[PDB]
Amino acid sequence: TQMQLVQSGTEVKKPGESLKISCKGSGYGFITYWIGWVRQMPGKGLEWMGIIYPGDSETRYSPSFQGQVTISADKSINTAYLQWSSLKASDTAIYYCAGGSGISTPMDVWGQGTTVTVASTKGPSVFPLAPSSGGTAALGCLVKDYFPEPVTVSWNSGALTSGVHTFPAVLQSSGLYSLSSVVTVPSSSLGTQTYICNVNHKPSNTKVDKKVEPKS
Amino acid sequence: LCPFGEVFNATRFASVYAWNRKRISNCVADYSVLYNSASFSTFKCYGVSPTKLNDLCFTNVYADSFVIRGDEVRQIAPGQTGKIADYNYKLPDDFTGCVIAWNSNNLDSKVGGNYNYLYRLFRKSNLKPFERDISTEIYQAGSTPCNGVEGFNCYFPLQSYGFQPTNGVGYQPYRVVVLSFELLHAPATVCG
Amino acid sequence: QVQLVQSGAEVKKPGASVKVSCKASGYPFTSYGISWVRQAPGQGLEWMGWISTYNGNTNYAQKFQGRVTMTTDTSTTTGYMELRRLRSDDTAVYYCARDYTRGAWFGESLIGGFDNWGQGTLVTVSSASTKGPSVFPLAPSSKSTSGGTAALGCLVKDYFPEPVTVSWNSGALTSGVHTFPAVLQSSGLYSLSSVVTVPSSSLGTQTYICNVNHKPSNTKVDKKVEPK
Amino acid sequence: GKKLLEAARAGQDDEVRILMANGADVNACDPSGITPLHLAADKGHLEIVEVLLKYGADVNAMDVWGRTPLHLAAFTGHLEIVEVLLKYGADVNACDLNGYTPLHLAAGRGHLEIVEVLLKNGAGVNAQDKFGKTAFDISIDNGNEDLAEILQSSS
Amino acid sequence: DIQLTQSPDSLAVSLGERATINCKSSQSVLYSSINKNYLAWYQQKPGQPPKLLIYWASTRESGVPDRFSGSGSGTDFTLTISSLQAEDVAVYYCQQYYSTPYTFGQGTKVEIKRTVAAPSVFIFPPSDEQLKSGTASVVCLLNNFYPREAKVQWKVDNALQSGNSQESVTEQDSKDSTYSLSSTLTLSKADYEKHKVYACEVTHQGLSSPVTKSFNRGE
Amino acid sequence: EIVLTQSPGTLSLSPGERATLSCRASQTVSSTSLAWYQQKPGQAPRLLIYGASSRATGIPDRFSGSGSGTDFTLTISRLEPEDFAVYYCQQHDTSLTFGGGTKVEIKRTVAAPSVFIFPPSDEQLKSGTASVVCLLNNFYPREAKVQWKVDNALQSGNSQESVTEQDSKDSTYSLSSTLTLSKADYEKHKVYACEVTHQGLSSPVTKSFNRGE
Ligand SMILES: *[C@@H]1O[C@H](CO)[C@@H](O[C@@H]2O[C@H](CO)[C@@H](O[C@@H]3O[C@H](CO)[C@@H](O)[C@H](O)[C@@H]3O)[C@H](O)[C@H]2NC(C)=O)[C@H](O)[C@H]1NC(C)=O
Repeated sequence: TQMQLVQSGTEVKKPGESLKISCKGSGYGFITYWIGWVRQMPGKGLEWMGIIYPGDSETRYSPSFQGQVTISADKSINTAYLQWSSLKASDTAIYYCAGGSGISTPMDVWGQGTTVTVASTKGPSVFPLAPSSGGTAALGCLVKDYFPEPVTVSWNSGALTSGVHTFPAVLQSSGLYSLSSVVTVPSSSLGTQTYICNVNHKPSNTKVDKKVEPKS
Repeated sequence: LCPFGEVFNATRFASVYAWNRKRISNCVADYSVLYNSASFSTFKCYGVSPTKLNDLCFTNVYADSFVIRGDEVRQIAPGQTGKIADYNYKLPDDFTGCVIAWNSNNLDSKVGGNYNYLYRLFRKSNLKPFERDISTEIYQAGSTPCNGVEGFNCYFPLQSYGFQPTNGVGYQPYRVVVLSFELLHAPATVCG
Repeated sequence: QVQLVQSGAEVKKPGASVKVSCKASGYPFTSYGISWVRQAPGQGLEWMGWISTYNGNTNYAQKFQGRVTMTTDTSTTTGYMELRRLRSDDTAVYYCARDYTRGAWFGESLIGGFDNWGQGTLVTVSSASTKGPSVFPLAPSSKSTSGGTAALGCLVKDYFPEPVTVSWNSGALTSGVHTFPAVLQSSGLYSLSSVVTVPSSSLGTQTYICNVNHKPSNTKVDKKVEPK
Repeated sequence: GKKLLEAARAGQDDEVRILMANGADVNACDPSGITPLHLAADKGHLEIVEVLLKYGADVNAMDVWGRTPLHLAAFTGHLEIVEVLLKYGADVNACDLNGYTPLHLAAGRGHLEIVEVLLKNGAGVNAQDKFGKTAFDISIDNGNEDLAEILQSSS
Repeated sequence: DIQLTQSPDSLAVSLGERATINCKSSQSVLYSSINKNYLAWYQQKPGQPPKLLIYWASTRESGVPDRFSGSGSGTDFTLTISSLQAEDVAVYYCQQYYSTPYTFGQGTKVEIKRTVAAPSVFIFPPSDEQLKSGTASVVCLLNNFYPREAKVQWKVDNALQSGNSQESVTEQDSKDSTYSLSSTLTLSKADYEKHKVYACEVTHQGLSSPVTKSFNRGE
Repeated sequence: EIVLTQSPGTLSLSPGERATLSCRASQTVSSTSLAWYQQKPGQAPRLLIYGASSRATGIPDRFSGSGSGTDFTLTISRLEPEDFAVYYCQQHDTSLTFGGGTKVEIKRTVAAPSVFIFPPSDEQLKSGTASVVCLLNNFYPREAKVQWKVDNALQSGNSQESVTEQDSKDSTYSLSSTLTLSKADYEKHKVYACEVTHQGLSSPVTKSFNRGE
């Protein structure tokens, strides 16, 4: 397309400090583009916080966000920035910078967005599950106590890509994260080959492989 | 097909109190020159985007231009108040137009002050949107009957600007042209 | 990349009138004005006129109100100029060009000017009539330089009009050739000569020939060179 | 806080007292940028002037034309407001865009005491009009020559 | 500020038919001179930034086919999708831009509809090192069901528990729109050792009666 | 209106240098209503600089313009052996007036002309006229002086001078000076002398001939 919008990468902080995020545009005719910012809670809709112009730094704010978020622009590298003075526990969400030519215009072009959270670090652990009496039996492994997201799960290094279901990670009571992955397999090949759950964690940069057999 | 060069690439621009009307229609108008001229510093547009108006087409491409001190180029916006914004040229509300401005310090200034561009300073009332008032008669401040003489309460309304090559970064005079795209329900709607 | 084309050179008699044309292509002919500019041979240019292309209202020069008429046609995208009351002193070159100084819609000064020109057109007028050339040899004299060179030339006089196609041994000689610009004289006729210098060894060892063809009078002449 | 301007114009001291005790502005302005001291000097309500300057009103304020309260107060011919403004420390050589010095209005309206009271603290006689003229020629122009010799001798 | 609303929040329609969504405003959004509505219709698949579908409430953005349409006037409008594809599952949003600021709707969820499916339920206790860590996590797993609605309950030696089961649901399945759900129960090592028989009970339209799977600890 | 003279009329410079043409008027003028045009020999004019600072389509970057008030300057920066032409500064602030043109020429060393003088044969006897010629070759620069003397007497209104343009291979010229007269006046005067004085000549060179020789 004729306009390219890019943003910063994913990055999270402890509460209390500030926050620096940026949005850049590139292409032909960018000088007629306003930059607006949109927020999404996990599992909810969109909200508007602010809009700005790159050249003369004209700002407009949402009725419910003045003072907590700072909007800035810089015409030299021709980008826009968002500042957070203080961080709360309720500021863990996915944010989009988006472009619209003029005021009262459709918000057509978008970036990819970046997410922010608050928690305390820990590496995961993985446990197996295999049933016993048939027809088809369901194998799986679960993983507990990891943060941030995500963990790449794998089935025989991707050799089996049917009947796979990885459960979308959901936070538990104490705020940590748990996940589980399962497949169904015919009861014929139960004791012929091994089943292995592979899990890779970038934040902990850890590779774990778990061996699954039925219980004697 | 519309002579956008004459309105944009002209030589003599009149002062703000003598702003120049430029009515324009009966063409096919190309906006790609306005898209990426790489020289306008304050391309700002309200209501209607210029990237997408190519499809639609009406009459009433009423557009005008002048030259103005740099700082107050922000003051030309609907619902915005100011000295020249209120007092020489004021947009209506519910805007649909498109403002363009750019720097011309390199040519429209001469050392020692180019005293050619003037602007009104006061007026009893406040003007209606999109109306022009030109008048050089004196202002009578108080209870003294003043006919044609200048005195302690008789003051010249029009005042001259000061333009210097080494003026402040906003003190150079910018050129401003604003377009205004509207429509009317009457037939014979020439497109563009 | 736009194309401008003009007609050919013309010859007239005093008291007549001359019409010329300019054809434009490769751009919207209804968006720019036409400019006509002349130049006398060996002298600087001088502005004939400018003409719009939509309203028909134009702007002539101050000094040429009662002699020139300007017309444009949008159908063929052409511009014609008719010059009346021509005198023998008006022999010159003309040029048509696209204007960027007076806007073709409302007529105000802008930035820029005559961007693309034509190929130029040549106009002549005189009381004389077409006449064949008068050829004349100039072989080196009896005192031709021994320790040096000699000069060979063929001279043409009373030829009407310009040009003359002159060659020496049908293009055999290509280096050291000088053809001279046409120069008027009190009789009002034409004069010209062509010269090459040769070493003293070529004096009596080879004979040379000047061929001259004058297409307007379609006259072909050939003359040998005899040392004396 | 536009009430104080019309209150000072009307010369109702109780209303200005209660309003400014309630938190009225000390520099409330109209679109023309006029000051309450200007109105008080125009109407010659000395009590309002002294009350307002007690809290520190804009003694060197200027309007759109740059008019200063000393200029208007000299124009009307009020004897004590000008000198209290002077003793507070307002500018005496102040000139608007038209370049009118207080001595110029003083000579124009034929009021003499203001001339000397300005001269007491160092009023300047180097005023330059369109022709660069000073107060001497205007003083002789006003039809009262008895002013002119005083500025001639007060130098 | 102008307020919006959408209906339905979620929808169930088979493949290859018409689907509808209705968006109502709080005040008039018509602009005086230009007689075109200042509304916008957006599509957003999971893990994707939004892609504009309809602008000016009646005009189609480049790059999408005709099978989407929008109509309405005043303060009520409706977007209709005809002859849907399996790819057409996403979240659709209505938002106006009449003046600063703009307010979106709550959201719309589309979902393909088909026959009821027989689900599968399994129960698992954890392994020894999990117990030696200090925690015990017992899992009920329920799979490949349709419709989504299926109650899940626990039972500790034929006795109830409160605030112990965490429920997780997956998204739409590409094969036959059958989903998977998990219920996880965490407890202390001793408390796990404090009881013998754990039972899991499930309720679903695919079952004539709730189905319970129970097992005794260590056997 | 406005007078305009560039000056000097000849700006002969050696190749590989900088050229700074100066254009001047009498009254003041806008900085946005003047242009610079180029004219190759035997070729149509072209646009070079407009607006006194900008450039047109496909213009080499060696060309620039500056100036203000009543004085303007065109800078060529790099002089190539293609850029030799007649240049014109033109105004359009009030009406429009063109300049006087300027000629840029290739410098070289001094030149020694060679001279050949020839009287007519009986091919002019067949007519009622007579015409003698003097020819000079390889001189430098355009200025020169030639003269005639019929029995040590110069006559006016009977001679014509012709010069060619700059030579493409050596950059020099050849001049012809022809004297015409009635045939009757040819044979009643005996001595005819053709003389030449020029800076390229150390001394004035004279050749005298007779009717019979
Ligand atoms: C007013 O004057 C300016 C100054 O020249 C004009 O701008 C010129 O507009 C033309 C439009 O075609 C530009 O040509 C384009 O150039 C680019 C880059 O070389 C090329 O990729 C395109 O295909 C096209 O040929 C030209 O560059 C541009 N010149 C400058 C200095 O910006 C303008 O058109 C005039 N009129 C108006 C209404 O502004």
